[PDB]
Amino acid sequence: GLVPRGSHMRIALMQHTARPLDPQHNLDLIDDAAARASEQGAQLLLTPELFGFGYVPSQICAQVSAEQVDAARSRLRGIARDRGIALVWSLPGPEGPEQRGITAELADEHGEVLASYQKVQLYGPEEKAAFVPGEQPPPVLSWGGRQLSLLVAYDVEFPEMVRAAAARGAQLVLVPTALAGDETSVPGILLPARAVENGITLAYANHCGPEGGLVFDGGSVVVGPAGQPLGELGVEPGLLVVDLPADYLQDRRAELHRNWL
Amino acid sequence: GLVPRGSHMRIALMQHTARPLDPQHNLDLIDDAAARASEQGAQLLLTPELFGFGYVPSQICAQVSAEQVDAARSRLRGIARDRGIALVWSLPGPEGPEQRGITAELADEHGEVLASYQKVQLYGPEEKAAFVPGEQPPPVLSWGGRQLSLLVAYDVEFPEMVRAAAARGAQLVLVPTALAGDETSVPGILLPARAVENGITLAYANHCGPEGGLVFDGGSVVVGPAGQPLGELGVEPGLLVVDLPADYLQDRRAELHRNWL
Ligand SMILES: [Cl-]
Ligand SMILES: [Cl-]
Repeated sequence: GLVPRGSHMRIALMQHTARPLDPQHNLDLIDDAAARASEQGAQLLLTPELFGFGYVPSQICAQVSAEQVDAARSRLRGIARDRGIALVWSLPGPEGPEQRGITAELADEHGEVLASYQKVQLYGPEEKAAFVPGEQPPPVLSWGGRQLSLLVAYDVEFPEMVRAAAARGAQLVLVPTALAGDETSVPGILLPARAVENGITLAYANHCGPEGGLVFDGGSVVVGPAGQPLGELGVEPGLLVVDLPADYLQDRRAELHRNWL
Repeated sequence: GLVPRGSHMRIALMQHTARPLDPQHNLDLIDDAAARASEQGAQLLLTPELFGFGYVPSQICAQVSAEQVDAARSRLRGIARDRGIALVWSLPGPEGPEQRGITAELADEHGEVLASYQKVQLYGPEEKAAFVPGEQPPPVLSWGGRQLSLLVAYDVEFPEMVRAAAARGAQLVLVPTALAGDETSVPGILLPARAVENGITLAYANHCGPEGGLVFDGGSVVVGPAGQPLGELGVEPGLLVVDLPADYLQDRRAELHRNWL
């Protein structure tokens, strides 16, 4: 409903089912969600991992060209601009099929790409056969009056990855994902801790339903710094819209910790 | 009841209220618990942080001598031997009042000290006024057919500390604590994640009730590798007895993580 007193940031998460290797269909879904989110006064939409081509790592490696990726990227940039909403998407990276990773990018409501990130923690042998892991820490940047960061899927299950973002100043960590197999412990146990242990908010935007041989969990959720869900979805397609309102980060003995991992 | 098929390790946690600066009283309580635990077929008893002198950091620094600490330590070693149970305790360290930290030690059922550890992550200004922080990673050792480790209180709230133990092979992490102020998120949110994110079991033995100006939470708990409580206490004194039955540790990119904390 109306924008509340004490909140100047409203975000949206898109949860849906992608069709493998059908970017027109899947990008039309992101466009629809971008329009709906903007109508509802959201200033940013987060969408799921690899949504544009579907979560089909081996098929992306075998069949999706770098020109096809760039064409998708250009369409997404255009969605951000034309729907007047900041947009986080996740595509293969821009290099050739043998050299690219899984990425997330944030465009602002003018369509400018503010940040780009390559997934550091690849999940399972199919991802590691299809993609090159990232080697750079998560980006952190000002938008909308806070410091935003990006991570992708499996990354968030590693406390080190979230801590890397929070150490750079992140307040709001945005995470495209693709989580199947009724893995309740990720949103149920790990995300709340990542929020509490850093004092941050995290947004986690999943696929749902039958896609590419898997049944995705849905369960998209925004978790606040107390570890509580600010909003959550179930297993069906939906558009989650949320208004956002111990000193672990200082106390940690990072110079010892770094020697002990 | 009877020792179950498929479990060859039964542990006990002591939850109680200590009297500040009364080691005879508090060590008599640990002796009583050691006896009871052994009667119930437990092979190890875990007891809470600083229990022997009470959780009174400033008063420990002002009033408790190194000879008084050693006298307590010797009594505890004797409890382990005479009650025929492995024992984890937590005392000030052995150095002078200005030079020592908060420690945890494991004695076996013969009274041999197998491992010693000094709290790395001190909590709050009173602890940091009264104690020197530890500089060494958590120890890990074979006992009872598994790899055990020690951490103390606030340490476990840092994912880095638990990961440091798990990286050395820990399977069972034993944590004396002193948690007051209705801090539900520690046992409710953080401990389950520490277990899941490493694939380990954690045991967390708290004070309870009025002690030294604080009201301790109780809530002692053993959490298994799925993040579920294997046993838990409420807010009253008690003796918790539990039978114990993604490849994050391999997948983590530790050589990058270490540069990003
Ligand atoms: Cl960092
Ligand atoms: Cl280590």
